[PDB]
Amino acid sequence: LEIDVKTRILDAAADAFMVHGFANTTIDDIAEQVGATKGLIYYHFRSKFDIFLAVYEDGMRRVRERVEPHAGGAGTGRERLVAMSVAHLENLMTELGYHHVVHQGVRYQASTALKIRQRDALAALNELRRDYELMFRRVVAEGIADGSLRVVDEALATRTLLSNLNAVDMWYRRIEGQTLDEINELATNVVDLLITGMAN
Amino acid sequence: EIDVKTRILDAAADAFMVHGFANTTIDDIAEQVGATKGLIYYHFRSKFDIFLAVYEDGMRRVRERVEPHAGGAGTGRERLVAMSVAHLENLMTELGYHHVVHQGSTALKIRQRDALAALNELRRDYELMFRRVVAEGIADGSLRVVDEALATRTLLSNLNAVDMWYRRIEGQTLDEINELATNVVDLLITGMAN
Repeated sequence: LEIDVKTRILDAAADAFMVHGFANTTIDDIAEQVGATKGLIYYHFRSKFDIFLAVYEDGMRRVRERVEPHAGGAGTGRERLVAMSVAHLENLMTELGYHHVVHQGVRYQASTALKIRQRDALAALNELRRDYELMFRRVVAEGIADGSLRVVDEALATRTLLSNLNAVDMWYRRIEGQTLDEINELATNVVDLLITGMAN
Repeated sequence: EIDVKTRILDAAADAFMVHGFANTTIDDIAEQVGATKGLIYYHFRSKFDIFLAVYEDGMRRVRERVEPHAGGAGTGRERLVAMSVAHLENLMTELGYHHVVHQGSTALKIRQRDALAALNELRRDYELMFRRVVAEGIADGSLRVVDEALATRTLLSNLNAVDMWYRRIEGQTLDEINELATNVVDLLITGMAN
């Protein structure tokens, strides 16, 4: 279809919003990375910003589907959280472009020079932000009640967990370029350190 | 302790963090510093070279804070948590400088980059000071037999990550921050699941 020609734009922007950043990237930069005119780019997206919201949209959606299915597993909460976290990681190791461009907005928060339709849309994705972290909070108390899990502040570890989770995109920047199997091994081992602990 | 160079450094580190480095300029720096337009330029070559100063200044600060906590006569688990607590208190109280120590496309000169290489060594050594502690920590049986490079790496970025949900929370007293960084450490190293 033409979903073929739009995703190329959003993949390109996802990988161009990263090295340069939004404020330091223009439509043309996308046009050059994609090898396409600047007219059709504006044909599919009415704004230099609207494009970013779409890569945002896809970034959650893509993760939104991938990690949700582990909302029920074989073990207690501990065993539920490990697999879903492993997904979130391997996801972000190949979805990397779309995932840097879902937490970037914090750098554009204060200025917030924006249209009034984009204010509603972006916030609509902000309250949708809360959904994903709540999903990760829920699988926690399932193991805490079972005792197979340690116990710590539920308003802290979720912040600490998601943060420790996405903290790895500030060290995988010059590490990309391997097999998706080799990404899964790390996604497993790292969730081990963050979950099963580094002490005895 | 009103000092001119340092106040220029904080105004920069502040703007450098919240305002994008790209979209935070010397003029942008001037408005929050209350200094003359060319005053900044008197001691600092260019926007970048302030970054060198601010990076270097707040970089060696954290190292002084945490080093005393690597030379204790204890185990890997308890000293590493000790150092990581100082890491977080540095981060929570020095958030502008601390984020800018790993915040670096522009037309850069070799000399301003040579210092950047010098800075990067400091960053690679503070972290290695964290790697050595874990090396004993699993050599002494108080820590899981976990891959060394990754465990030190994960913890370190785990501490540097407490900034992005903390930049909108920083108003509390040091009594709170010391009581906070400790919990932020426990599930960082101890983990969970019994």
